[PDB]
Formats: sequence, C-alpha cells, structure tokens
Amino acid sequence: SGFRKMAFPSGKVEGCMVQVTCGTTTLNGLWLDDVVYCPRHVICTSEDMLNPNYEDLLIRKSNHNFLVQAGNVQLRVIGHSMQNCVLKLKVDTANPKTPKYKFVRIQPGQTFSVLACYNGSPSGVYQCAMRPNFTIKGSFLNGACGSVGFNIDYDCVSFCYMHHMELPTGVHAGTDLEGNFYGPFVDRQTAQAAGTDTTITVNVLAWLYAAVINGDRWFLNRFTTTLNDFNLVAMKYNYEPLTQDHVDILGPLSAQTGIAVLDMCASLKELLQNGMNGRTILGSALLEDEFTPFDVVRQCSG
Amino acid sequence: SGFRKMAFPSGKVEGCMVQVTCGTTTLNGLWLDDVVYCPRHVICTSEDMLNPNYEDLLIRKSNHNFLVQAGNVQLRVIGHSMQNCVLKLKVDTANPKTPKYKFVRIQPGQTFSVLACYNGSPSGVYQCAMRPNFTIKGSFLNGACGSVGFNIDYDCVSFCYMHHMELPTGVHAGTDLEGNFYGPFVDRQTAQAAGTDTTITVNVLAWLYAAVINGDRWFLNRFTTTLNDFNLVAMKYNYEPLTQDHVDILGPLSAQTGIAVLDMCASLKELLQNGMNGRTILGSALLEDEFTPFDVVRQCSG
Repeated sequence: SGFRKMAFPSGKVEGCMVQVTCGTTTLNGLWLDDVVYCPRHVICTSEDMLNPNYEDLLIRKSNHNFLVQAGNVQLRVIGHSMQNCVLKLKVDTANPKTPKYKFVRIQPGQTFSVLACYNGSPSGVYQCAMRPNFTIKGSFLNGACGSVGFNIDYDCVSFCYMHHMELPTGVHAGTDLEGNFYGPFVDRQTAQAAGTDTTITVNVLAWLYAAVINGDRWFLNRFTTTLNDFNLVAMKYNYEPLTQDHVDILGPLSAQTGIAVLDMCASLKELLQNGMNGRTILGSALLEDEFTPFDVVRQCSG
Repeated sequence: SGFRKMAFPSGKVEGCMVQVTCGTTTLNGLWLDDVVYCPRHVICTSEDMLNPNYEDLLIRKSNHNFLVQAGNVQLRVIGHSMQNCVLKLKVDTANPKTPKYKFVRIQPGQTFSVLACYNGSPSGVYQCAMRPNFTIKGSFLNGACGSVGFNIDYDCVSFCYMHHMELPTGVHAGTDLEGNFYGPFVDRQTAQAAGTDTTITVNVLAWLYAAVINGDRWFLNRFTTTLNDFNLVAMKYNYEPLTQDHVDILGPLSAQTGIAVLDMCASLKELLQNGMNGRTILGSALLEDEFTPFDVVRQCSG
C-alpha cells in the first residue's frame, strides 16, 4: 500500500533520445527506426521566434545543415520534411534501440510520463496530465524542447507529447508526434491565452477511491447526490461536468470499494463546499486531479 | 521553469532487475556483474516470517534451490552467501547491462528514485526521502520486495535502498545493498515502532528557495530570526533542528535568490505559526520536505 505520483520506467524512451543541431540551435530529437522527430523551431534563431515563416526558413536548410548525434554516434541525414510543427529527418541508420511504439493523440485529462532531456541526454522523469485547457504543468529549463511524453502498455510505448514552448504564465505547450499542437497554441514567441483551467473531476474521484483503498476514509459522509445536483456544484468550483461515461469508467473502483460513484460525488461536494478543515488525503492538503482511473487501478493492482 | 517531483531516468536500473524464486517465494533481485542481490526473506514461507531463523532456513537451501530469471534468460547459481539481511547469489554470467555503480548508505533526509518491480519486471518510478525515522513513504504491493532505490551522477548509479517490508502502519522499511536495515527494523512480521517522524527542515527551506525562483514569493515576510529562535519553533512543530552545516548547504540558493537563509527561516516560522491561510506554494497546500538542496539546484540548473 501507499500512493505516489508514479512515472513509467523511462529506459525504452532513453534509448531514443538524440541531440539535433541546426546552425546556432540545439534541442532534443526522438530517433525511431530511420526517422528523427524534433520541434521545427530548431531552424529558428531567438530573433526568428518572434514571427517565424517556417516554410521560408526551412527552404534555406539542406540535409547537411542538420547535425544529429545519438551520444557520440553522429547520424547521417538523407532527407528532411516538415509535418505541421515537427521536422522529420530521415537518417541512414535505423535506431537499434527502437522499442515497439505508436503515436497517439491523447484526450484532455489523460496522464503520461515526461522524460525531461537537455542536449539529447535524459535528466529526469515525472508524471503530467493534459489539462482540460491543453497545457501541462511541467518542469522545463532552456534546451528541454523535443523532450517527449509517453505511456507504456507491456512492450508498446505510446508517444503522445513533444515539448515546444513555455507560455509567459510558466505553463507548457507542445504537440503530438504528428506535430499538431494540443490546444490553440502556436510555435511563436507571442502572448498566448491558455483559458480557464478546470479540475479533472473523474480523476479527483479516482484519487478519492485510491484514498479509501489506503485507509484514508474520514471524508466519506452520510449523503448521496445526483449527476445534475453534483454538476451544479462542479460548475461553481470550475470542475469539469461529470458524465455517465465517467461514472462507467469509475465502475471497477466502485466495485472494489463497495462505494457507489454518486456517494463518492456527495463526499467530493462536501469537500468542495466545506474545504479540508486543515486535514489531508493521501498526504495532500488539496484535491488531486492528475491520477486517472487507470492510474489508480495500476497502482492498486500492480 | 515549473517544479515537479522528478525521478532519475530508470533505464540503467531496469537492465539490472531479475526475478528470484526459492521454492514458493518470488521477489526481485538486482544483477550486477556476476552477483544477484535480493532480500534474504526469499527463503521464507508466509509462516516463517512470524519468527524466522534465517541461518537455519538457509542451511536447507543449495545453489539449485535458487531460480534466477533475467527476462527469459535463466541464470545459473554457482554460490550463495547471506550478508546481513541480503542474499548474494553468485551466477555464471556477468550482467552485460551492468552500469557503473556504487553501493552507498544514505543519510536521513537524503532523496532517491525507487523503481517499483514485480516478478523482476519494472512497473514505475517515483522520488522518495529517507525520513528522519528511517522509513520511506513508498508505494509497494505484494511482490515489490527487492525493488531498489538509487541516485545517478553522470554515468554512476549509487544504489542506496532495497525494499524489504511494510509496517502495519503502511510505511516502508528496507536495507542498504550490504543488507543493513535503515533504522531499528528487522525482517520479521512483528509489531515495529518507527518513532516520531520529524520534518526535514533543510529540505523545506530548499523548496521555499525553489518557490521564490519560480515567482511564488507571497510568503516572504519583513522579519529575520536567529538559529536558536528558529529552532525553538522547529522543536514545537516537530521539525529537525537547523545547524550551520544546513545553512552552508543552502548557500548557493541564498546566493542565487539574494535571500539570507535566516530571512527564509523567519518566513518558514510565520508559515508554521500562521499556516498557509488557504494559499499554495509550488501547487502544494502544505510545506514539502522531500526535495534536497541538490534536488532544487538540479531542477533549477538542469
């Protein structure tokens, strides 16, 4: 027992991280088979980033203008392509450490592990949620661009995120591995609004189930509620509306705990209206929303 | 910018995890060179764990009674030794994936990454502190014993922890890689007192420096204090006493922020006496003590 924010083991992704240099600019690429994927802003100077014409900038770049290093292994670039906001560099050598992998575009509220990298070298791993407003609350210093987010399923690495930018608010924005931004963000150093970031209600409920499984039961109250009554409270507190799809996803945890999802919603309601009165749940003094129902079952079934 | 609990990249340790079976019992071993290290309680039945005579139990075990599997690779055991609370199984094959490594016994308040494993297979990675009372607040289901904690320094993996047990209180106890328990714990299913768990003051201060670096400055107040005045408050709140050694360790963060360590102590004091008034620091509603000064500089210098 116990409950921790837990990343996937990062080894399969560590083997894929390379350094991409184009003139002045160095960031991280992901080397799968004979293709290296990196942020297209690798072709920009600090100046270009104010208002880049990526098509025009890229036209002044040939294959030999892209230096790719996998540790000391220099890779040879034989082709380049812009796909949305990512560059695809065709290299002469298939990565021998290529894991079984897929590219997935994840839904807001889903979680994933980030391997934070600098100069093609891993520094650390943490768990992140795609916020409802399509930002992540990450940890990225200059040079982290090209660092990736992923899930693992037995042998298969599902890449879902590539880091591209920090908003002036200090939250993070990036793309899927087809180079399509999550959210309304662009790869340009302008002012960008994220919008209201709401709490992921189905995740808070999963984490309450986690807390019950671990003996933290103080917040369980005498009430129940309705989906409509609970959503009146969710809207007031900037929580995502709960749907019968969400209730269905919580079924296995309801079944394990013998606590009905609407009984748990009534507990959450009293928590939202009354606060925590200075107590804690699984060592937190606030309601945690970056664990999915899958995350809770993972860490409660191994 | 941003601030996250960040584990070391786990790949170097993933390559070392094997499955150790002895009759009925399966747990995780660590395969370095031609030696596999595991908890000696691998030789126990659930019944034995009530009051084991490890020397007597081990005597009824030969080399061929220990099955070691590294994925499907079956290893051949050619020698066994009990060292304190760990078994050392000499195998015929040096692990080709052996990283540069050291065994280190860490001090209370130091941090490390845990790779949680089942049947010799990695499931996840998280950051842990050795609590002042020599327990860790981990996440471990049945079969996790033999999972290891480590730090990385460039190329070198310093193993500092092997998981052995869960106390009836749900916190975790284990050994260094010489098989010496942290704290007063034994590898026996009896009642065990952890003792008072105090807050790691030097870590809370590091995290306050982290918060300032990231723009969360609201808790900075008009006061300063003395080491003796602050420690009067630390004792009242079950905080570890702050020493000039701790002040020296915080020097680089003082230097970066231009905030004197005793000015930060005076802020911490007002936080302890007044609470957080329902605000947050780096997204937490309580004072965090599982980041070392090194951890903060790592995540603020890359």
